[PDB]
Amino acid sequence: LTPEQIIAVDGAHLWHPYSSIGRSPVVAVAAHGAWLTLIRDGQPIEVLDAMSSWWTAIHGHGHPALDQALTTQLRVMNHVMFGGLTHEPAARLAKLLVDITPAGLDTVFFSDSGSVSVEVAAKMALQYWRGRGLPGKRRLMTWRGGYHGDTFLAMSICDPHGGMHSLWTDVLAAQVFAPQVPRDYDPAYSAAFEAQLAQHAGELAAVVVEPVVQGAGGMRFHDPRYLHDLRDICRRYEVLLIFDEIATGFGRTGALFAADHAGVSPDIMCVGKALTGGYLSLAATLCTADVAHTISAGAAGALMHGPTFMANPLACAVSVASVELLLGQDWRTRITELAAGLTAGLDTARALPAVTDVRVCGAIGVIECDRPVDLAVATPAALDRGVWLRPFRNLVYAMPPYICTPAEITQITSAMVEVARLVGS
Amino acid sequence: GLTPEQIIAVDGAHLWHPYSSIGREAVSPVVAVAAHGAWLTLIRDGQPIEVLDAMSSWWTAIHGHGHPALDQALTTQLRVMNHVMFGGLTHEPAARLAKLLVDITPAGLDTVFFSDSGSVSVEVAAKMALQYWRGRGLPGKRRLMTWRGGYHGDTFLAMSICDPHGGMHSLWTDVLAAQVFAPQVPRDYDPAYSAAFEAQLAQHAGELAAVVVEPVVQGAGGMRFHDPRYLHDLRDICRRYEVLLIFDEIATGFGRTGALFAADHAGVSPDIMCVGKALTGGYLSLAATLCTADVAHTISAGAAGALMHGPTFMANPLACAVSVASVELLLGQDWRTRITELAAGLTAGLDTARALPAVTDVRVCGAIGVIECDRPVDLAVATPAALDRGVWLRPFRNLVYAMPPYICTPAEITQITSAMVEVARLV
Ligand SMILES: *Cc1c(COP(=O)(O)O)cnc(C)c1O
Ligand SMILES: *Cc1c(COP(=O)(O)O)cnc(C)c1O
Ligand SMILES: NCc1nc2ccccc2s1
Repeated sequence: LTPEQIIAVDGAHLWHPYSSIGRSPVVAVAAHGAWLTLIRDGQPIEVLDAMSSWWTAIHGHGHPALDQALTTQLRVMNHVMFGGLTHEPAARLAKLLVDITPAGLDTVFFSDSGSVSVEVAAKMALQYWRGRGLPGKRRLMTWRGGYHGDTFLAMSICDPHGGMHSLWTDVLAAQVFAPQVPRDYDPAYSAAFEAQLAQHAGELAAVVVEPVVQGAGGMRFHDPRYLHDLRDICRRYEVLLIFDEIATGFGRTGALFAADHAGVSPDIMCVGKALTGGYLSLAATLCTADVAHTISAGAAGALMHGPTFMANPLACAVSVASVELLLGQDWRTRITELAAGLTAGLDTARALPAVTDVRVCGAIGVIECDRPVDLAVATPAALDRGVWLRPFRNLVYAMPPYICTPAEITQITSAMVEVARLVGS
Repeated sequence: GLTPEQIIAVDGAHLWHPYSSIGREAVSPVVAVAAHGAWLTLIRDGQPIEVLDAMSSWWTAIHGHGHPALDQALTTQLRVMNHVMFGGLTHEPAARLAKLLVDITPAGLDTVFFSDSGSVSVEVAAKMALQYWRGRGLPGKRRLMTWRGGYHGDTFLAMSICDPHGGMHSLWTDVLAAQVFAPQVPRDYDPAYSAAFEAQLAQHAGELAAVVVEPVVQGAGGMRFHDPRYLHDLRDICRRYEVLLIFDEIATGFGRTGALFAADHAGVSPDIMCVGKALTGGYLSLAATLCTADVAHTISAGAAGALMHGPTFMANPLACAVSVASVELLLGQDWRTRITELAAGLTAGLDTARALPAVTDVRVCGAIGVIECDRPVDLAVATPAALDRGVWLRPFRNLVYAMPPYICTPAEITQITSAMVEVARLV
């Protein structure tokens, strides 16, 4: 198919994310390193993938180590059913994940998507308390501003009013919501969180939050000390603590996992997105040995979940390579350099008339605007400057590949600033 | 690098397996070290042995493992574009696959929403159904109806329409959505069943967004078959009472039942359809939800607006590329004759099990063969028996069954069925 034919087929037959049908996408034809080749007005152009393809492509596209890991595994074994069989890619990846995640997370359940890994975490929490003979502990608690995926359970802990799933609240499980967690640390907030949790403790299976950075809900940051408070509160009231690190994992916030900013270990943890270096869909839910054993010794005797492509050897093999590539370099210095480049590059946006905030956390850079960003203006403005940016809500933001040179980061931040300037034009 | 012993050690300490425990699995998993064609290489007592993948790795591996055409499609795409976000961008693999799927699926399904697994595609189908009726100003139409014996995945909405026994709905009391269940659809066609289904649906019609069923073959819920004519009845009932019809063809798709899609046995088109498992030829996780023009434009014209779903790895170029190759490989051969031959081989091979003491039924539909026994099948006994005969079988409950790769030779089908018959004999 030509780009023209792709556009025609796409218009007729393809549903895009968070969209309606019939009420235009840009053709992508190649991706290498930090760069995409897109078709604009019939001609190929090279643009920086400032979004890392929705936060996945941390080593960029077509990395030789990841490519070879995939082709090596493809030669041996593409996939076998994980029911009754095991294999080396799953074992290598599970061993890696247990060793690099917060202390105490000793078991690994692979699934094929982030939303599913969140449902698995919830199922773990619910089955845990059923195993303890306390089936009334079945509700979830979170704070506002959150996002945890698009399946119906995950939707139930999305922000009820400003969240993308707000229109569904009347058919979702009704969960417990604390107010928006502030950026700066305020002990009054933690005290109020505890007071609210206290009156629901007997019906709460778990607290579920995104640690440090809330992503799709508004790119909001909060002080890591809140996580210390959450761990304490959950410990004292016997509520499981679940961290959704599907966006924050694998170095993105400047720590390997955002939980590490607070030295906190949850009872259950979800990871995904950057897990495979953006090659293939894979996610994982980890839990402590205590949780696993309590589920396993329960009247159920088994965690009742088992995706068809569970622990897919191809996805596991590229994930192993991606994690090893990350760990085998000085990733912390790399991220610190990125963060410094984002900070320096976005500083001039603070003075722009339409800009209300500029904030950076590791390899996350955000310009918050005073109005929703119009993609019809933003997209060509960024493409004109050789950068693929995808704003949402009132945010112009970047989550660049870790392989971006300082010059490339400067190019990215320059485009972001010019998009923000156009917002107030 | 890891030896098989080190793999077992890591696995026992750190890996969850499907529907299992940590620490008290009666049987340790077996180490798989290679797969090629219809054959797996497994480690038995330290020795690598080649055994037939009689299960097609849970319905997925219809062209066998490491098929050259599929390997090639994957590596070709890998060299140009591994993955880009589907938010704001599109690409040739997505377009090629979408075009293929709309052309070969039942008439009227012309829009495709890609996702990353079967369970998610079922959730997307339910969301479509619910949002559809919201778009018609009937938000009370929010429940689902199905018949017993079904399986539709493991996420919480998918669980709510799984058979209340199979999905152990006593453990999840009040947790799951309360859906409407009709009785187990029988194997043989009985118009009384359909009339009863209709009467039950009628009393719930103002509450119901959709009927969701597996057409012709109910897989994980019990490998049960039913007459295609029931689907004709469902289509009619749904039309007259204004309830959408959703077919979950995640297990039945791409030729498995002897038709390209099981719906084709009845010549009916659902409003929404889910596909998966064999979509990628068993290389990578991919699924899709298709709907009619009416469904898509009613959702899109609703005040609610956009369908708020968007998997991060939606329409992944690698998975789409291999799927295109898998579908073209299927369509480029006389697949109908291939399946008919497989069915003949299964029927011939399983015939002798019918007289076995423990066996209550033997049934075959396309490339699916089932021996139903009168008691649960012991894995600790059945697995070495099968392996001794060069076959990887995975019984569940009282069922010894197989869904072999379409590339299996007559000799391989003879080997598989003989292994099944022997497992039944040992029961
Ligand atoms: C296997 C299956 C599913 C779920 O697919 P996963 O990829 O395991 O989530 C759903 N419906 C049917 C009919 C299936 O056979
Ligand atoms: C991306 C993401 C998920 C899962 O989304 P998918 O669309 O299923 O990949 C869940 N939680 C958070 C915090 C995420 O960023
Ligand atoms: N479901 C995966 C994602 N969903 C979103 C939503 C808004 C911004 C980024 C993302 S990534």
